[PDB]
Amino acid sequence: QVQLVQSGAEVKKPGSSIKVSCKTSGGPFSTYGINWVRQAPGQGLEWMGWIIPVFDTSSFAQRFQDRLSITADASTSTAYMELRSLRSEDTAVYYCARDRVLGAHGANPLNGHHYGMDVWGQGTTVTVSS
Amino acid sequence: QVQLVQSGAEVKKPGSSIKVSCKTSGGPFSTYGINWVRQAPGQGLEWMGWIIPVFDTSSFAQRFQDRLSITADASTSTAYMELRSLRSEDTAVYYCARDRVLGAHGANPLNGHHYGMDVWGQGTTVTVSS
Amino acid sequence: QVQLVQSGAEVKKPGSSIKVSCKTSGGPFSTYGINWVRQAPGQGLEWMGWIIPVFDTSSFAQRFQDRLSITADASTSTAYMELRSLRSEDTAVYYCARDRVLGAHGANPLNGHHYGMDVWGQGTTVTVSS
Amino acid sequence: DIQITQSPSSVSASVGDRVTITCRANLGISDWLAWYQQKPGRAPKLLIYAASSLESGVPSRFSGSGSGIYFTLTISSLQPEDVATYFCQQANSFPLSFGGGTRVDIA
Amino acid sequence: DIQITQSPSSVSASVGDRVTITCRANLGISDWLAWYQQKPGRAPKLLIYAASSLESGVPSRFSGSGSGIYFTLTISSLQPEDVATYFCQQANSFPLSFGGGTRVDIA
Amino acid sequence: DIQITQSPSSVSASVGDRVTITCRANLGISDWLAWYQQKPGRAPKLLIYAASSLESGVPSRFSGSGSGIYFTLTISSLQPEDVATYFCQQANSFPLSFGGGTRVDIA
Amino acid sequence: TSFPFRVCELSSHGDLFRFSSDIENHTEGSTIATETGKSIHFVTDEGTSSFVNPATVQIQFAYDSLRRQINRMLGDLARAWCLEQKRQNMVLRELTKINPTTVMSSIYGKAVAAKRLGDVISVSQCVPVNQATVTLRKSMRVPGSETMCYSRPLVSFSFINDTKTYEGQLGTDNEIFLTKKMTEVCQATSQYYFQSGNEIHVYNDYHHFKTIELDGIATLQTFISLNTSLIENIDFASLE
Amino acid sequence: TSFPFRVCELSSHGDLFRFSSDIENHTEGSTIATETGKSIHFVTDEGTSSFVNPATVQIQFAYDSLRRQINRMLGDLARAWCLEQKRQNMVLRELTKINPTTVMSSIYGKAVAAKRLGDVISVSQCVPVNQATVTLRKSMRVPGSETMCYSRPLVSFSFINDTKTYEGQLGTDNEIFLTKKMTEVCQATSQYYFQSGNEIHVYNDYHHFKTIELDGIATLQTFISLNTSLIENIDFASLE
Amino acid sequence: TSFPFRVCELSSHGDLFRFSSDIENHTEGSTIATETGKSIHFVTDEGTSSFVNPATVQIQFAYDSLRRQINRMLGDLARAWCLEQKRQNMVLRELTKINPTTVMSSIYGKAVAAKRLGDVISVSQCVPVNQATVTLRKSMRVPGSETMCYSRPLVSFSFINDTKTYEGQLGTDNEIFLTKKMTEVCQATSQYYFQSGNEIHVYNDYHHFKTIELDGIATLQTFISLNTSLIENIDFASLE
Ligand SMILES: *[C@@H]1O[C@H](CO)[C@@H](O)[C@H](O)[C@H]1NC(C)=O
Ligand SMILES: *[C@@H]1O[C@H](CO)[C@@H](O)[C@H](O)[C@H]1NC(C)=O
Ligand SMILES: *[C@@H]1O[C@H](CO)[C@@H](O)[C@H](O)[C@H]1NC(C)=O
Ligand SMILES: *[C@@H]1O[C@H](CO)[C@@H](O)[C@H](O)[C@H]1NC(C)=O
Ligand SMILES: *[C@@H]1O[C@H](CO)[C@@H](O)[C@H](O)[C@H]1NC(C)=O
Ligand SMILES: *[C@@H]1O[C@H](CO)[C@@H](O)[C@H](O)[C@H]1NC(C)=O
Repeated sequence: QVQLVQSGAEVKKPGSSIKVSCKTSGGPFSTYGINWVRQAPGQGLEWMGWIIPVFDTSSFAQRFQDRLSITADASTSTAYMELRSLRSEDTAVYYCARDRVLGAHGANPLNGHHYGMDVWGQGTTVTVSS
Repeated sequence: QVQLVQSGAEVKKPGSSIKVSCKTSGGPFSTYGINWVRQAPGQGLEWMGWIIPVFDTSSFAQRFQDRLSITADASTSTAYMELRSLRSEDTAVYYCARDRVLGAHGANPLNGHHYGMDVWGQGTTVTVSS
Repeated sequence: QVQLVQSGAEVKKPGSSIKVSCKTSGGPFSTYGINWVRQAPGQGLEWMGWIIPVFDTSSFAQRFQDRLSITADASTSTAYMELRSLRSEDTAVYYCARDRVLGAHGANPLNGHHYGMDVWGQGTTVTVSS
Repeated sequence: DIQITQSPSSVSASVGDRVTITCRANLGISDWLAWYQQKPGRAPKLLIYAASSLESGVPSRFSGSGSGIYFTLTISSLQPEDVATYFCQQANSFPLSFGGGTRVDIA
Repeated sequence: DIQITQSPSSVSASVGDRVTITCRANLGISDWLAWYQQKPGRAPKLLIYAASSLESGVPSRFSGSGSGIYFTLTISSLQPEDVATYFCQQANSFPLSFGGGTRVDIA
Repeated sequence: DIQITQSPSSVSASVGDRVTITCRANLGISDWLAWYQQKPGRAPKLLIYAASSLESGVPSRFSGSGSGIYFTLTISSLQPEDVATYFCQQANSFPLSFGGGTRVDIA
Repeated sequence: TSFPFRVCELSSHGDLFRFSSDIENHTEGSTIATETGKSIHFVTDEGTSSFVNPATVQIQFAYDSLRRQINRMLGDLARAWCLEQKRQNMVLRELTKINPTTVMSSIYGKAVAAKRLGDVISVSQCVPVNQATVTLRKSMRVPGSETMCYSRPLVSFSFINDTKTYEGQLGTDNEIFLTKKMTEVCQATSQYYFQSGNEIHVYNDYHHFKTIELDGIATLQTFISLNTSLIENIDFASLE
Repeated sequence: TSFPFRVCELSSHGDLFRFSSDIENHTEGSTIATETGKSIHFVTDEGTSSFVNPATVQIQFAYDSLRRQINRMLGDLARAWCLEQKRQNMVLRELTKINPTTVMSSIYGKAVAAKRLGDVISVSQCVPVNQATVTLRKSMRVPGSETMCYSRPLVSFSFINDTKTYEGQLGTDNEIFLTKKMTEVCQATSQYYFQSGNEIHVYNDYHHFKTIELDGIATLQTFISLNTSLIENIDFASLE
Repeated sequence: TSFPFRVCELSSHGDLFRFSSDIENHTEGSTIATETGKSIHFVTDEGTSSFVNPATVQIQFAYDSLRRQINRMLGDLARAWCLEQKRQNMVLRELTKINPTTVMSSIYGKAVAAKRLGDVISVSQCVPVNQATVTLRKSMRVPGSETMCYSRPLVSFSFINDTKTYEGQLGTDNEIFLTKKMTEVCQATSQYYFQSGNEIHVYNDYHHFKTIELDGIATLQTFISLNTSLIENIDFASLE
């Protein structure tokens, strides 16, 4: 069963940069796409961005369009997300969710994001405080 | 006008067998199908069974699937239904109803029972008592 | 902009005949059709009749089918209406309204009255009194 | 065996008022339901042979409607001769069954 | 002669509230009903030429809808200049007729 | 950016009662909305991948329906394990967004 | 005729059918040798002669050369006729989804009832009704309803050996429907021309106005004439 | 051209049309005698000669034998061409029910408006509008409604001799509709390519984006080439 | 094969296509002179001879006369083949509106996904799925709903190199749909025959009953045979 293991909790001082990792095990990593979703304490889920390793195509939310960099390492089957210029509001449980449907058939991109994300990671609680 | 004349009222001791007759006059008896409907006193109509004389195809209700025998005599243009092992609950006014639409065109069976029953008979009050 | 200038107010003694004129300026008078609508004081609009100058085809309401004659003069680009046997009930503000869509393409009649009347005249108050 | 259920066990309306009788089924009768009218000590009389097709000799006030699961019988104006029990019969496939009659009565 | 009937004789609503005028017909106008607006001592003004198509130069708040027997005129927001009488006109076939105008007023 | 809005912020129902969650959008998602269920300190779980297609391993009581602007999530019977927050996610086009979760609670 | 008055909704047994999804030795010797069963034909273009009266080889060449070109055309014509039919097969399959009976009656050249069960077509036979008894009703208005009126005309008819007279609704291709559930909202100035047998019954305002023969209404000329010009019979004259 | 900008909803008179429902002397003497008007042709297969320079009969036979085979082919080809057209007639009739104007415009090779009155087709003529005045609007969104937006683009045009400028909605085949009631719910990332005259107007998010020529978009190659190979002109050489 | 098990709703890039809207020197001298590149052919009907062994001119005339009649037929046949295709082009365009993928798959002779954007067709490619993994489900009834049941059968499959098993709904032409939103109200005595690969899966009462080969169900004979009779090979005999 495709399992996505995320990194552990990391308290980061404000203005630092955090890189949360998400290892995919039990399925193709490059063909499918992983979405990074952030849920602040007592807040609703907020899509941060999505990347597809096969094409390295990363789409980000406007809020983090400048300070967010989502990368993918095929060799480690691991996808990473880097939030720079951390501020108190960045405190949350970051989640790595793999799309339910295939996103790439060879060199042809597919619309697998239309069917949502089925496998979610445990989540990483980044607390931004000094 | 097709008229169906049923038999007269017959009080039958329990465990006896009653065979109510229904004579068709004014239309093709064999081609059309006659349905036997039973209405117990203070009860709703209850389909007992249906037969088509040309194909002698008789369909019965599960309740009487074992004790009910519906026959048809083309020579007398009469359809006869027999109920065996009579019990008090069998007391009711039996009705012979001819299907509104033709049920057979030559040797080809037709779905004429989908349009309901137009001509009914007077009704035979059968009382099962000792 | 197509402008329809109607005639002025005329108090008419009962039993007289009134002829209200409506001059079309700024568009093809003959091709389009003019409808005559009468609104009695404190009453709803009442279509009186319609004519198409090119085909001199005039359709009148049943109420005035006998005493109403709607004519059209291409030379003066003016359409006229004559109500005969005037009675007190005839007192109202007569309106000349040009159909929104073309009513005739050459010698071919068109259904331009299905789209209603866009340009209306100022109106003529005919008071029928002695 | 398809199972049909009449929504109203009994209906009381004034003369002139409309009366609606519903007949639902577990499966699809596909427009093969028939409406019948039975008066005390009389044989049932077919009113709507098809789901909506009214039989000849039946006052136009009786009208039928509905397809598959849902079915409906409407009496435009209840009249003194509309006081009877109305049974809906599934005719799609044997065993054919009759729904419990609705007792229409003058209110 | 097709006969058209406006459902509301008069309607009063607050500035901002929606207002719906209904115009029914005995036969089918087939999307040939026009909506007009007339102000005291003024010529009527065409708002909806077809059943739904809005005439040019008319505030978008005036919208129309419907086909055949049923037709409707809806003002998204009643504004001070919406206080007038609205007449629906059948344009399917002569004799063309106008429905009794509905008097919209500010409540 | 398509904007989705969940009609009910929180819903309280008794066990056995049905619960409907509405998710509207400014534009057309064209049957690309997904319904998720999240329990305190747990990752969200996909219930309806498409607008109406139920995900495998999800109790059948969870059903989805709707297309374009209007979408709905209906639980046939609220059960003790249905007490969670339900988020609707637009999947038509990036940026993908999640609607404010509805808090279903035992009444 | 091909489409008699008939009821095609009573058939209980339909035959299941499915649309098909899936539908020379020349050796150079410029002489070319073609092997025939009893001989070998040697064709020379420069020679203008074919070898199995000097004309014999020329006459052979004439027939052989025309034979090749015509048989090559008949192959190109055939190849395209097939690619055309493979399309018309998809068109007919799509049309059956829109209306099965009319398409299947065309594919059978005979009136047949058809229903689509999944991806197969159940084709059954209709119940013919007495042509003489068939008679249309003047009123097309639904009784007790001014707003609603039958979209198609009602027909009174009777079965072949049945005295009882049934009341149905005329459909297309002389097909009577026992269920008169075809109806529409009444429209002003509504004129309809309905074909029943060899007559077109004109109905004005849902009321019968006139019965005209089929020739009264002009026929659309869909047929694309091929203008096939048959080879003329030339009697060759003897010269010297 | 064949389909100019036109309004086809004003015609008051339509011509009524209906689809059609219903669409050698050889005596053995192995000699076979065929009667011609001025002569009798005797064909011998074993003889390989036809009787109305020994080649004269052979040359006659050559032409006569090809004449029989080609004319038998032209008969088989014709028979199938007819059975094909009888089907294409049913297809066109079914298509007219789905859309009458487009099918009737095809059957007439000219833009014509068509409405189906019962089982007959009322064919009328459209009202041509000035090609120069016709102009599409950039906005495809219904005013006062964000949720609803015109499915097809709005067009501003004017009649041949009419100064007034009308506002309609572009349809198919350059047909302007006076009633702008064609509309749809607004969709995200909606891109539409609409053909108006000799240009395809691209609309992105219900807003005009670009106007490309027709050649910009590739053309589907539906045409099935028959690859008809015309008989070559062979000059027979004189031999001895 | 031509149509393998595939998902045609994932393609993100479609190629835009559009249906096309727009689709000898004889001098009398009764001698008629026809100019050829290397010669001039003089044809005499009364002479029955064509001038570029007295038969040479007759043999030339034979070929030339058949050459003219056959090439005039090939021109009449071509003219009608074109008028036919111009109609079949309108039919295909109308059919694409009803269903785009099936018509475009036919025009491409290969399974392709198609969506209509305005007046152009976006043609994309499908995502093939492992034929071995594809497997239909016996139950065709929506879970938790007795009244509602899947109109078409559900299929369990997997992508070419993807271990994960997806659950979809079988469509037409072996096309699996990831969204199982195709469903209908449950019907009594409902029997459906659904084609999956080279098997027709019979379902009775929304429950799989039997799996028969395609040959089990008869094939509709839509194909109209042209009965093309190829010219026979006659060996002319030498006479005197
Ligand atoms: C699946 O893996 C094999 C082996 O690497 C490769 O050849 C093949 O192309 C892959 N599948 C696809 C569809 O690319
Ligand atoms: C009608 O009755 C006659 C006389 O018995 C018989 O010959 C004929 O076959 C019957 N027709 C049908 C179709 O039953
Ligand atoms: C427009 O006017 C010109 C000039 O009179 C005339 O020749 C032409 O036929 C007119 N076109 C119409 C009436 O459509
Ligand atoms: C040839 O075919 C056309 C239709 O394609 C037809 O109009 C014409 O009459 C036919 N014959 C001649 C002599 O052109
Ligand atoms: C023959 O027709 C086919 C289409 O059926 C076409 O692709 C081809 O180019 C044509 N010509 C040749 C030389 O094959
Ligand atoms: C001619 O074609 C028909 C179909 O149109 C077919 O039934 C018949 O057998 C054929 N005759 C032959 C091949 O000789």
